[PDB]
Amino acid sequence: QPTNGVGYQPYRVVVLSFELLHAPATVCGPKKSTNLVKNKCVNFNFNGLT
Amino acid sequence: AYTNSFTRGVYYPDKVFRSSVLHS
Ligand SMILES: *[C@@H]1O[C@H](CO)[C@@H](O)[C@H](O)[C@H]1NC(C)=O
Repeated sequence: QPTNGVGYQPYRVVVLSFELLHAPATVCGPKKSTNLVKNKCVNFNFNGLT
Repeated sequence: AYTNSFTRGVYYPDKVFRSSVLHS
């Protein structure tokens, strides 16, 4: 009912499960690639592996 | 009816490169 007590009202649910494997990433945030660098000391990040 | 498996049926357990190692 629209006038049930809140503990007896309907609720919608979503549950997100994240597949954090060493397989290839396919769902990623608004992050942006640089050019690659070689043979020099650098800070790096690959798919979230800092 | 049957036969023996010997050492068939081992598989790469995880999606990671490892080399020259006696992993467990
Ligand atoms: C397994 O196979 C051998 C013959 O290759 C037989 O002697 C033995 O009894 C068998 N054991 C089982 C549990 O099937």
